[PDB]
Amino acid sequence: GPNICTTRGVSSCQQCLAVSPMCAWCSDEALPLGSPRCDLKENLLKDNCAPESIEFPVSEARVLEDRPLSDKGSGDSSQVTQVSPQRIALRLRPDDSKNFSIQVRQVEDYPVDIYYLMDLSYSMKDDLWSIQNLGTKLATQMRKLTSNLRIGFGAFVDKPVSPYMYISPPEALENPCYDMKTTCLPMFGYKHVLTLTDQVTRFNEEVKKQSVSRNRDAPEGGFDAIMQATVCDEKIGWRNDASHLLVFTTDAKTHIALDGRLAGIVQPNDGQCHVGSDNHYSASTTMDYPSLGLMTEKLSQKNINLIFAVTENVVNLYQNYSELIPGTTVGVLSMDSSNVLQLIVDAYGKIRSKVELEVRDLPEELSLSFNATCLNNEVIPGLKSCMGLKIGDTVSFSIEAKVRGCPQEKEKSFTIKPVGFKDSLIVQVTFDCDCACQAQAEPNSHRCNNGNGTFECGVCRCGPGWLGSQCECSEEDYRPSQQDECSPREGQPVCSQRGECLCGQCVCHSSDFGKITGKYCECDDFSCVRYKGEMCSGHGQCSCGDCLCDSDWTGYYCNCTTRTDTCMSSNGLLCSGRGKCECGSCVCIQPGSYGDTCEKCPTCPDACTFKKECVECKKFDRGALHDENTCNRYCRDEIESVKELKDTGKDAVNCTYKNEDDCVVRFQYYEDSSGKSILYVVEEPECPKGPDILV
Amino acid sequence: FNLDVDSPAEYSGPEGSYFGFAVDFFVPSASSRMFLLVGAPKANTTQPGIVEGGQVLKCDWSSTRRCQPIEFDATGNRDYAKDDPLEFKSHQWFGASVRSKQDKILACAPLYHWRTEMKQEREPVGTCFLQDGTKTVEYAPCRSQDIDADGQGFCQGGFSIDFTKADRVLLGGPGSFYWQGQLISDQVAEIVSKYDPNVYSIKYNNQLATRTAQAIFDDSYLGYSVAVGDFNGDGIDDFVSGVPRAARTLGMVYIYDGKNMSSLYNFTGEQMAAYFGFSVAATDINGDDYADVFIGAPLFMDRGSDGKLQEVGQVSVSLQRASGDFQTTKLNGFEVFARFGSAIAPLGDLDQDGFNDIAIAAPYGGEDKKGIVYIFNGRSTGLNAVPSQILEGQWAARSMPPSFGYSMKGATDIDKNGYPDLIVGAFGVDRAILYRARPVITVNAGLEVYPSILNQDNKTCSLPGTALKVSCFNVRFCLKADGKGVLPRKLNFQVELLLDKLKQKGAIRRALFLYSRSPSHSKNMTISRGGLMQCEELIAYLRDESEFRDKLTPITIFMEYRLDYRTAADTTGLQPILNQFTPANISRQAHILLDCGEDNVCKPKLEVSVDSDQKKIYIGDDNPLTLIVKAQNQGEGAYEAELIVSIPLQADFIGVVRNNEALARLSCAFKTENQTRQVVCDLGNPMKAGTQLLAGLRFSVHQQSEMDTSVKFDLQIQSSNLFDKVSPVVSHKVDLAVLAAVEIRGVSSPDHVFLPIPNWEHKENPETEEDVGPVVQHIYELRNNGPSSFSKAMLHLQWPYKYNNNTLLYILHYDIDGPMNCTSDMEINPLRIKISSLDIHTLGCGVAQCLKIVCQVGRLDRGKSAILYVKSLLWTETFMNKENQNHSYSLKSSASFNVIEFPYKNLPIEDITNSTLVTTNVTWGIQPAPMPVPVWVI
Ligand SMILES: *[C@@H]1O[C@H](CO)[C@@H](O[C@@H]2O[C@H](CO)[C@@H](O[C@@H]3O[C@H](CO[C@H]4O[C@H](CO)[C@@H](O[C@H]5O[C@H](CO)[C@@H](O)[C@H](O)[C@@H]5O)[C@H](O)[C@@H]4O)[C@@H](O)[C@H](O[C@H]4O[C@H](CO)[C@@H](O)[C@H](O)[C@@H]4O)[C@@H]3O)[C@H](O)[C@H]2NC(C)=O)[C@H](O)[C@H]1NC(C)=O
Ligand SMILES: *[C@@H]1O[C@H](CO)[C@@H](O[C@@H]2O[C@H](CO)[C@@H](O[C@@H]3O[C@H](CO[C@H]4O[C@H](CO)[C@@H](O)[C@H](O)[C@@H]4O)[C@@H](O)[C@H](O[C@H]4O[C@H](CO)[C@@H](O)[C@H](O)[C@@H]4O)[C@@H]3O)[C@H](O)[C@H]2NC(C)=O)[C@H](O)[C@H]1NC(C)=O
Ligand SMILES: *[C@@H]1O[C@H](CO)[C@@H](O[C@@H]2O[C@H](CO)[C@@H](O[C@@H]3O[C@H](CO)[C@@H](O)[C@H](O)[C@@H]3O)[C@H](O)[C@H]2NC(C)=O)[C@H](O)[C@H]1NC(C)=O
Ligand SMILES: *[C@@H]1O[C@H](CO)[C@@H](O[C@@H]2O[C@H](CO)[C@@H](O[C@@H]3O[C@H](CO)[C@@H](O)[C@H](O)[C@@H]3O)[C@H](O)[C@H]2NC(C)=O)[C@H](O)[C@H]1NC(C)=O
Ligand SMILES: *[C@@H]1O[C@H](CO)[C@@H](O[C@@H]2O[C@H](CO)[C@@H](O)[C@H](O)[C@H]2NC(C)=O)[C@H](O)[C@H]1NC(C)=O
Ligand SMILES: *[C@@H]1O[C@H](CO)[C@@H](O[C@@H]2O[C@H](CO)[C@@H](O)[C@H](O)[C@H]2NC(C)=O)[C@H](O)[C@H]1NC(C)=O
Ligand SMILES: *[C@@H]1O[C@H](CO)[C@@H](O[C@@H]2O[C@H](CO)[C@@H](O)[C@H](O)[C@H]2NC(C)=O)[C@H](O)[C@H]1NC(C)=O
Ligand SMILES: *[C@@H]1O[C@H](CO)[C@@H](O[C@@H]2O[C@H](CO)[C@@H](O)[C@H](O)[C@H]2NC(C)=O)[C@H](O)[C@H]1NC(C)=O
Ligand SMILES: *[C@@H]1O[C@H](CO)[C@@H](O[C@@H]2O[C@H](CO)[C@@H](O)[C@H](O)[C@H]2NC(C)=O)[C@H](O)[C@H]1NC(C)=O
Ligand SMILES: *[C@@H]1O[C@H](CO)[C@@H](O)[C@H](O)[C@H]1NC(C)=O
Ligand SMILES: *[C@@H]1O[C@H](CO)[C@@H](O)[C@H](O)[C@H]1NC(C)=O
Ligand SMILES: *[C@@H]1O[C@H](CO)[C@@H](O)[C@H](O)[C@H]1NC(C)=O
Ligand SMILES: *[C@@H]1O[C@H](CO)[C@@H](O)[C@H](O)[C@H]1NC(C)=O
Ligand SMILES: [Ca+2]
Ligand SMILES: [Ca+2]
Ligand SMILES: [Ca+2]
Ligand SMILES: [Ca+2]
Ligand SMILES: [Ca+2]
Ligand SMILES: [Ca+2]
Repeated sequence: GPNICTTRGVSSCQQCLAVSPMCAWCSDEALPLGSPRCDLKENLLKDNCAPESIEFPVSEARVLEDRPLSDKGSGDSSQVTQVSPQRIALRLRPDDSKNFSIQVRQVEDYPVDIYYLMDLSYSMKDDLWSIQNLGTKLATQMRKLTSNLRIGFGAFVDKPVSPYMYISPPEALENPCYDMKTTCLPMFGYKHVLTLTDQVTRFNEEVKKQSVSRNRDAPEGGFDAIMQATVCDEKIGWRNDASHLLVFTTDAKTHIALDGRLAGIVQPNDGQCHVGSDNHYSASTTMDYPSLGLMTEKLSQKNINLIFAVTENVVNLYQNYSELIPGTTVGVLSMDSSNVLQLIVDAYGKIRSKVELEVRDLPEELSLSFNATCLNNEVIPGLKSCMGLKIGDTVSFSIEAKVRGCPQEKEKSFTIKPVGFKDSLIVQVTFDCDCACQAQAEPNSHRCNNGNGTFECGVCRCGPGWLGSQCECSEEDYRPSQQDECSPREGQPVCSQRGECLCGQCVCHSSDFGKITGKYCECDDFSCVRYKGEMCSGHGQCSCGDCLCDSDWTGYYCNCTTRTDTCMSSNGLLCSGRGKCECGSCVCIQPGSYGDTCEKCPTCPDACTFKKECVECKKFDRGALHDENTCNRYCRDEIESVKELKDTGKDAVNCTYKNEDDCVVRFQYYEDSSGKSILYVVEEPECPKGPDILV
Repeated sequence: FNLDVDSPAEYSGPEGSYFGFAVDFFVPSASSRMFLLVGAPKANTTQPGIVEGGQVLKCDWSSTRRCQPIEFDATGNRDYAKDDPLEFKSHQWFGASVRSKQDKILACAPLYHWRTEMKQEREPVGTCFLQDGTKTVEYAPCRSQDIDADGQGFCQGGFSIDFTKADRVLLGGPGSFYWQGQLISDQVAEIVSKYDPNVYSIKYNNQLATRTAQAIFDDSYLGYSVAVGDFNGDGIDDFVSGVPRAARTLGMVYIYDGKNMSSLYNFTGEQMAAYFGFSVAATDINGDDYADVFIGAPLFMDRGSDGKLQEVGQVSVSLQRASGDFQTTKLNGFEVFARFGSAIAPLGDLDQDGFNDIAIAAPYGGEDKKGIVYIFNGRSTGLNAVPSQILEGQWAARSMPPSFGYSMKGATDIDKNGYPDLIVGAFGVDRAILYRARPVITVNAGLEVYPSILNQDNKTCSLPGTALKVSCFNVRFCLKADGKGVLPRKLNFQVELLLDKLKQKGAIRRALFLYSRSPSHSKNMTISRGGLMQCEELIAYLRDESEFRDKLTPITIFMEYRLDYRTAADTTGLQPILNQFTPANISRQAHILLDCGEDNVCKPKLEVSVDSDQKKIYIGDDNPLTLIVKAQNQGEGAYEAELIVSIPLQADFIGVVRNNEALARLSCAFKTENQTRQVVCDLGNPMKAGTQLLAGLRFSVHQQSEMDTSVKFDLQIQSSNLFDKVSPVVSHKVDLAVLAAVEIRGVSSPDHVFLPIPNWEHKENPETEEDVGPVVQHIYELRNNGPSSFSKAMLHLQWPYKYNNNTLLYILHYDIDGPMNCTSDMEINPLRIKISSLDIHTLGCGVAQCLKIVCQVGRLDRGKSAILYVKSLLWTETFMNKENQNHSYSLKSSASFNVIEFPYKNLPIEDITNSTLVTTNVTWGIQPAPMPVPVWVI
């Protein structure tokens, strides 16, 4: 019987396809002006119309390339692979979807580039001194986490121009520091010193050649340096298959975009590279500082991990900036850079603990949905990101690509990849919403019966003011007949009121501030649900009173966002790991918790109860976390094992519990150990005492 | 929306001069003519030995787009001594900033450098020059004996400037006092008056200036941007200034008093690095005589649809209120990296609607990043956030971006017509463009068909060609047009009429005009002035019954109209515009006479009725409410019948229900044609006799406030019949209810204490927490989840203080969070134990000595809570039972509450009561193994 395809998609082949993925068409008058067009597929097939005629195109997602994921990183010969399918061909029909997956891996022994970009303001002279030892010292540590490593060097001290630099009050001051019994080199801006070599020894050599300059103004021009170190990838020499660390070390405030106007530098940062043969940033004195947005898109495009190695006095500052430049890390630097080694090492593990996908060149009318599988086989939906990982781990993501209608006659390609990774899934999209017989269709007057109309795919539409199964009655004065199976049941309604039943069909006379389609004047283009003012909350198109939502919108009203960042907290975890994200808002779970991200829970049990099951987990091989096999992931606090606790006058928290052996375990907890948390356990739990009188 | 973009006036300076970097109008009182002033800060001049001193150009509008430099200073550098310049003019960016008021014009070189008179320096103090006819004075406030970065050495005075009503200059010096920045203001009379060329550091008498501050405030750049306007009630223009690096690059906007340099208000940005303060503007956007503040933060990153940061720029819009509290809203750019908040230029009343307007520039936007200017119209509400026009940059880059919109000036009707015009500067291509506003006109179109219902039998008038008669009717259109400003009196309109609009689409043409015998007809009409509603009539006939078959559909008469463009313009081709919110067509409709009884007049009988699906609407949040409506016609056919459910616009309309075949799915739309508040649903054009309809209309009512006891909907059916054309009006109450799911819950942070208590021993008279026992926290939380709020409540804690005469849990201190006071019936911490640095089994207040804490809770709203943090120490002495060893004790406190008051004092309420108990179990764990008859020892 008449179902969806029948009521809507009986106007033509494209209309039939455009209705739904369920629909199919006939060819070459298989049932000559019989009755049923489109309907479904089995039904149409059941009505003889069968052979080279079905016209039922299925959607597809053929994998074109899927090399296996690698085991080693430095082990090449075979090109290193961290994303399991690399290219995948998608064919979608109109208003249709197909799903697929992508396995991302944090590969063991992956090579690493480390470019050291340092402030050389006078304050950094004692820093520079202790850095000479670095390099070979850094090489021996990285030896552990990686095999094939290479490092480089660059330095910055703001634009050499008339506000920041010592203009030239005397000429002698062009070589500054005359003011205070000493000597320092002139202001330079950005100076690339060492291209990324694997000859670690020469790092120590070049750093010893360096010397500091001086700046009148407190803030400095690091962002020129960060930008140029990022985009002059030929000069700096970043490899393709390797992790990129841009260690940015400063002890000062920083100039930002639009500051340059004071200097009379009114030209915006172009994003291009401008470090020539002299290895100096030649745009320095003519181009303005880059904006955070521009810094973000170039760091992302060249897969560079900006590490903020800043001093305590100015750490809050760069933490806030870091937070506006997602993916960036920040650590506390010493007054003399003693602790750089560990900051770099700590930063590396930071940025290889996480894996978030990216999407580039996504066709406008296409929309994607992500589920994340990152712990065991637990699938957390609406998530494209995963954290808490460690080198060797492989996560997985499930993707659903859905098209809305029938886009341009052109095969479009786009890319899904992890942030900072070389590897990527490339998705070739072809929109399959035209029938094979479309082109083989000549209307030109005749051929569609003894008249003048238009012809194609086993049926014909007659020209302006005619229609009819074959070709009859131009404009009423003839209508008086037919009647038509017009309204289902034939209870008298003509064509949903707004329309007149002619020639075995309807003439929807209305054109009421919009479109009006459907063979019984079924569908309104406008009469749709309202959230407040606009149609689909102003986030969707409408057809037969049904909202088709824009990308990143869901629900019947198209008012439910698919964003998760609003559910995120500075914690890192989603909804404070205490709730689920629904339309970019956390619905809090049973702990009696509240707040925008479920961060508040004054009536929650104390940390002790959550740490013990991880002590029992880690140190006793038992508990809930052990049974779910979530020990190794859900807690990377350093559990040490003391023989005694201490009234140390520090952040101590004595937790005691009776274990299943019936012994009283006691452990103190210690956070803010430089932004990280360790956990001490008394190695001698208190137990019952059986007869021990020398026996 | 009325800026002529076809033929704007185009001006250009020499290449590389940054011609257009600063723009303004020159409106001298000595002349009937007006000019425009373009700053060209990199322009070379004839000044001896000075490269790129920059200049300012006076440009003729009176045809001839040629520009002439204003000769401010034709001299090169002065000399401290021989072969030892006192100053450096080359590269001074003179013309980087340009403002004029009447005959006076101020221009500044914010990169002008100055050797000190103490040491050999090169300090960018900045200078300005004030001209008036031939008289020219130099105004260089920052060039004083305060001579380094700690002083005004790097001041760059003239970076931004402004004249006040009255006559007084505001000047921005963003480098003063270690780049804290500075505002300085001076009387124009004073500058000219006290000018002395033999003195480089002139001291003006009534100078107002911001002073140096603490070093945290360094590198803030006060005076980066500047604007003037009255904010401290009445009197004089006060000083507004952007401070872009303020508050850790959050940026700020300071406002100082005009009378003295006293602080009035500050604004602060939400996002660091976004340059909140780059640009500022003051102008009364809502026509209430109160200046309103606009703040550009052009590098702002809003959040995309994906959730990702994206640099689009943002403009803040703060509406001033007679109170003092500004009423602020935000306005985001439309393209990534097109710097939306770069320039905010008040236009005055661009369209003369009665409210001021404003132009906001995204100077690196548009396809081929040529630059865009968005223009936004003001309204009583505030600024209309949907821009009414987009001025597109025209010139492509030579190298540097053209930066069209980087500077702008409006508010000056440079030609005759009573509409302000606009200068846009494009310095990257050394151009400036004047856009001039077009005249706006309001038309009032009339349409009527005198015989509304057409009787096919009534064939009065005869058809011209033939010798027979037809059932004809009269159609009459009419136009009244008028508009403010200079515009012609003779207005030409091309009117077009169409019979049976919703039918010509493929189907038969049921009505035609008498003389043409066509459904379409044109008419070159020529109305004038304003008021004279000029008319023109036409008689249209109806076809013979003998076969247009449709007799139920209405015959919609459609009228549209268009202005003629060039026959309307002035001498230099300034064509007038129609009012953007005025439709250029109107619809009326006739219905063929069908049924209506022997008397030929259709008399309907319309009835409407509803019922309460859900009887309650709980106060304090949004609430879903659907009401079923029964509209029936028991009389004759009602033409254009439609239900008018007037809803209390504390409620919104979602839609008709399509979740039930028992209800009809009507065609509905919400509207408010001044004061009205209604959804209008179609009940059929001819709603035939006896046609009863059933429909569901779902809503959501927000009503959070304590207004009326109920909420009222009025509904009635209405039609276009001459008689009995409406139903009676029918009200429908809905009862507002109170509901406040209030809950109490508690916890004991150490829920247990194992009694092998480490490093403990008895102290005769103890001090410290260590000497008494471990800390036991008991947090108690009362939270109102429920939609409705409560205004008062009582909280009662019962605390197990002592068992027998032994002190169990000893309370050191309790804390409170939220609207709540508390009182303990016993002195807490009697023993003065201070340190902080932050029935055998169950022992409750039944069997134990009770310490009570009463608390008086204030108003808790939906999703809010009061919290009692009770910090106590366990009195170990006791549990070392000197009676004999031990036993497991469960120390239980309990807290109950009672809600006593609600803010909805005129509505059914009810006291809410509940309680919780939190427990701290003290046990040993480590306890004796088997042994027969011995005893214990200490
Ligand atoms: C809009 O926002 C802006 C800024 O965001 C606000 O502007 C600030 O307002 C503050 C409060 O009025 C101002 O601070 C005051 O400064 C004066 C004068 O400072 C001078 O003298 C100081 C010594 O007296 C000297 O600094 C020394 O002392 C400092 C102590 O703060 C030390 O930190 C420093 O190392 C120095 O040794 C300065 O250099 C100046 O020469 C002070 O008198 C004020 O003190 C007040 O408060 C203290 C509290 O401890 C009290 O004892 C005093 O009796 C006195 O009442 C205060 O510090 C600040 O200067 C100002 N900044 C700018 C740039 O304008 C603005 O108020 C705000 N307005 C609105 C509408 O919101
Ligand atoms: C106002 O009027 C002044 C004239 O006094 C103009 O100033 C000079 O303009 C020129 C051109 O813009 C400046 O440029 C000079 O070009 C040299 C490099 O270009 C050559 O090499 C490139 C290859 O890279 C070729 O493509 C090209 O054909 C050239 O052959 C520089 O090496 C020159 O350096 C000299 O100037 C600097 C300025 O700081 C000084 O250190 C020395 O004098 C040095 O010899 C030079 O830069 C030239 O600098 C300008 N002179 C100055 C600074 O006064 C302005 O352009 C003009 N502006 C306007 C708005 O009209
Ligand atoms: C998109 O819009 C729809 C409606 O236009 C929103 O759904 C509405 O949500 C309200 C408020 O929760 C629902 O009312 C009631 O909520 C209480 C919660 O205390 C619940 O217990 C009741 O059962 C009832 O649902 C209401 O049902 C619903 N409106 C209707 C009639 O559909 C939706 O929230 C919007 N999406 C978002 C989150 O933006
Ligand atoms: C701290 O000690 C107290 C005191 O014993 C514990 O309270 C007891 O909690 C248990 C488990 O929650 C309750 O058991 C239940 O008892 C009811 C009888 O009303 C029975 O129907 C259930 O099947 C169940 O056995 C018990 O009510 C309660 N004590 C009594 C006798 O009232 C508390 O749980 C302890 N907390 C810790 C740290 O475990
Ligand atoms: C992620 O998980 C959900 C499973 O809930 C997948 O699809 C949803 O499944 C059920 C019904 O089939 C409902 O919860 C939703 O209506 C479904 N979502 C839709 C409309 O697709 C979802 O597709 C999974 N994501 C991927 C890409 O695998
Ligand atoms: C500068 O002028 C303003 C008003 O124009 C003064 O503000 C008032 O000052 C008096 C005297 O201290 C106070 O009683 C008022 O309460 C102030 N008005 C306000 C802020 O409400 C200000 O004191 C003057 N300051 C200087 C530097 O003279
Ligand atoms: C019969 O129809 C004619 C039109 O064909 C009607 O005559 C017009 O009536 C309107 C008012 O209803 C007048 O304004 C027109 O001027 C009339 N036209 C003329 C002069 O013919 C008429 O009303 C109908 N029958 C009667 C007698 O009322
Ligand atoms: C007659 O004017 C109407 C408006 O009264 C026009 O219809 C649409 O109106 C919407 C706003 O309600 C505009 O956004 C559209 O531009 C209009 N659509 C069309 C078809 O242009 C309409 O322009 C006029 N009708 C015709 C076709 O002459
Ligand atoms: C007080 O709050 C309690 C919540 O503990 C409510 O009781 C709940 O509902 C039933 C019936 O009262 C109880 O049997 C359950 O134990 C409660 N559910 C739980 C455990 O969450 C009760 O409605 C309230 N009583 C008063 C006095 O208002
Ligand atoms: C899509 O859903 C899941 C992906 O997680 C997969 O199991 C299933 O095979 C896919 N189904 C289709 C439509 O092929
Ligand atoms: C930076 O640190 C965090 C992140 O935004 C927050 O506490 C605060 O906004 C910032 N602190 C400063 C520098 O004010
Ligand atoms: C259409 O067909 C008719 C036959 O009745 C013929 O007269 C006419 O010329 C044809 N029109 C075209 C397509 O040229
Ligand atoms: C309409 O008027 C114009 C004169 O402005 C004329 O050129 C044109 O011929 C007229 N059109 C008609 C309806 O004849
Ligand atoms: Ca140092
Ligand atoms: Ca004032
Ligand atoms: Ca106002
Ligand atoms: Ca206006
Ligand atoms: Ca004008
Ligand atoms: Ca009648």
